[PDB]
Amino acid sequence: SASAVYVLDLKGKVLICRNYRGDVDMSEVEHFMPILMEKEEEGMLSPILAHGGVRFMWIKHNNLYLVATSKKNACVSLVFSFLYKVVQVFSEYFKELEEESIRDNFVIIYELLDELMDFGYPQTTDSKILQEYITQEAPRPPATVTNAVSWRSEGIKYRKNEVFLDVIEAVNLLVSANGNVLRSEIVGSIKMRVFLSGMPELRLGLNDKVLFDNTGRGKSKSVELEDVKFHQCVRLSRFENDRTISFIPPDGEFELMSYRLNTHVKPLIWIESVIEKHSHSRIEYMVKAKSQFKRRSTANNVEIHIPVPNDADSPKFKTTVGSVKWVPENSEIVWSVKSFPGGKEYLMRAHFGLPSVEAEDKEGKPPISVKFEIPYFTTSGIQVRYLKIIEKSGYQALPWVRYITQNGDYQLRTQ
Amino acid sequence: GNIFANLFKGLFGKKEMRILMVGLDAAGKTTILYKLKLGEIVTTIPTIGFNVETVEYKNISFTVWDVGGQDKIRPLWRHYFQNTQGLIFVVDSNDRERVNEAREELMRMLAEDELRDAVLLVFANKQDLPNAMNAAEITDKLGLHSLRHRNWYIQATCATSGDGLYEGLDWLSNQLRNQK
Amino acid sequence: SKSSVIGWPAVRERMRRAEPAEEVGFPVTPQVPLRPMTYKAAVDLSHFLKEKGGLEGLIHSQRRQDILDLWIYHTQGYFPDWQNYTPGPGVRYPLTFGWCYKLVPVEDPEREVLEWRFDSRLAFHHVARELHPEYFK
Amino acid sequence: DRKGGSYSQAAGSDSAQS
Ligand SMILES: Nc1nc2c(ncn2[C@@H]2O[C@H](COP(=O)(O)OP(=O)(O)OP(=O)(O)O)[C@@H](O)[C@H]2O)c(=O)[nH]1
Ligand SMILES: [Mg+2]
Repeated sequence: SASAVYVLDLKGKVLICRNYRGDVDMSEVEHFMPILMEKEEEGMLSPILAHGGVRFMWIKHNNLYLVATSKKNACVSLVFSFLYKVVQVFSEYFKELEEESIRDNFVIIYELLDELMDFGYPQTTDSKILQEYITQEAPRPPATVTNAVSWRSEGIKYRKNEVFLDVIEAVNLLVSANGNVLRSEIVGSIKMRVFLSGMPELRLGLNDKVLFDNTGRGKSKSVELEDVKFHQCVRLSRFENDRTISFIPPDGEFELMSYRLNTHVKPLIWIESVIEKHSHSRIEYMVKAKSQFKRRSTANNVEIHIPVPNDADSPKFKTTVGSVKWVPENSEIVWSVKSFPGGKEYLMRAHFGLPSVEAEDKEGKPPISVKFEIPYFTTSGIQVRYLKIIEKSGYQALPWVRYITQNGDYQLRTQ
Repeated sequence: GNIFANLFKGLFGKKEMRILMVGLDAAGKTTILYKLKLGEIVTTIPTIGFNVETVEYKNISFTVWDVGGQDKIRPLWRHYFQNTQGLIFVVDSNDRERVNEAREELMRMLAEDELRDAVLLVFANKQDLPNAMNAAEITDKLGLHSLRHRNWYIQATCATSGDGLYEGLDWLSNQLRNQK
Repeated sequence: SKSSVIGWPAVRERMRRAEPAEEVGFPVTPQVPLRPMTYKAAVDLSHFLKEKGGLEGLIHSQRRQDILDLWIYHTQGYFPDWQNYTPGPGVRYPLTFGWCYKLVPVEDPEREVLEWRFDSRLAFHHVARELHPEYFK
Repeated sequence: DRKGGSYSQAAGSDSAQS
């Protein structure tokens, strides 16, 4: 139940404001900046502020803070979801989210803001559907918004019927400084870019552990997805009844399902790093990277960030394979490797200087984060089985999909 | 890449080198530095700070950084440990009560993991009184042979006259440069 | 299928070598099609196995079945989940319709000795589906 | 070609389960 959705800037100027209820004075935004400054300088800054009886719940964008005032006990989660939908719409309409578009796209921004939410209740958020009634370059609204299917416009015709899938893996690892891994979760993400003719009803089928157990095939390699979050197109009743994944894909690239399950297997990359930090004299970086992944897979663009001293200078890198660059902006040793064959082992021996005078305040120990991205490798073992493309007109679809394995929260706690 | 310019410079000499000058107060360090730079015995008050100069001899720029031996300046020797290649020890054999303190200071300064490439250079200063020992009694008392991975060399230099300074400089040059 | 014919003798030899009673990861061939085995494909495979021999009367074992499924998946791209048999005790019917192979006793179902027996009626009669309608949905 | 693994064709349904 937001009161006024506004767009701020990095200096406190309200780039654009659009009140939906009028229950909050338009001059209350002037106190948001001083309140945020007071909160950030005392450690009490929060995305949801409070100006007397008025709360300012907002998120931080690339260059603007999407603040939305409210007064009653509105659903803060609803406000956050509306802000996220607005950010996604802005990203879909404008390729960049900066001040260069707020002062230049006011003609369409006001229309989008007016159409998106009325009286504090958003009603339309489909960027592909919204692109048919509000344009920056108007006919009656499409029947898709009034119709039940509000994510697939009817009458779409293409010369071919190509659906490209993207099974992107997310390897998140939380390795403590003692050498054990605490949080090792794998978050699957099936992102497809559908290009079909008509309103096809895709019937996705994978090698799910629950599906295999129900069929009676609970003995082969089946992914044990603890959490499966389907898109709005996926029918919840069909999935709940017998694990039937039936949904009409939209036109373009979108996130169909987002799997999330834990993993009890050894890490793909083992990072044995040591720190021979002499007191104000020098330091050594005995970093060893052991690839526990399969030797048949190659991790393209391996980037193991090694946080070196913030005041380190005159650095030297004695490594084995891969370029080693020290970035003073990020204050870390960027162990960049282009191609790392599975089972490979690269050894590096860093050595940098240190000022004689000690620092005034502590600097902390940022965790070492690898940036491995191994294509054509599914760690969870989930394999797509079938995709029932059904159309009333009748056509022969050509489904396609690729598996990409990358690093998620692949951090390693330092000593 | 080509380094022909480096060879051309080396045809007339390119290496300069550096040097350090530490030790206890009233050890004749300032007078010795002045004689090395100028060639005269200059009268100087105790070094509250330090003295930094250079010496041009044998085509090598002998940069000397004099360091005092004040109690409040004893722990300040770590400031010159950064980007330092040489080290010279100036003992005071005329102070028996301060000999133990000088040895302890040298040992503490020799117990650093940053100064490893700096060879030892023991200079026997105040070589004008009969109470001064030889070039071996001081070394035996300090146990200079017990310095593992340390190239030490004791040299007796007379502050009033200046004998032995040239031999010490030649030894330092031979220890620094390993060519003809 | 020349590749299938070539792999049949080595596969049969490996299965015979394995008694009736190290590398991690799941590499995938790039651009290699992967889909469940079809009824026609299963029938063709059963006919080829019957003609060439080696599977009819062979003692049923987990290792041999796994090796056969892996070889079939490698040579054709068929997931190794269609080579399932109905739970015992007694005759085990193939779960996938079209497969003409079944396990019959040779003497707890896990201790009963079973062997592969050809059955052309399986490709037309869904014995597994009738026995386990819930397993077929 | 494409970075992250070559795209592969998918099936239509579980042909082995009818
Ligand atoms: N008689 C005599 N006295 C000397 C001789 N050499 C050094 N001294 C004494 O040693 C003292 C040290 O003088 P400096 O060299 O200028 O100062 P320093 O050795 O660096 O000592 P600090 O400045 O306190 O660190 C002088 O005041 C002299 O009295 C010498 O050859 N003959
Ligand atoms: Mg002095």
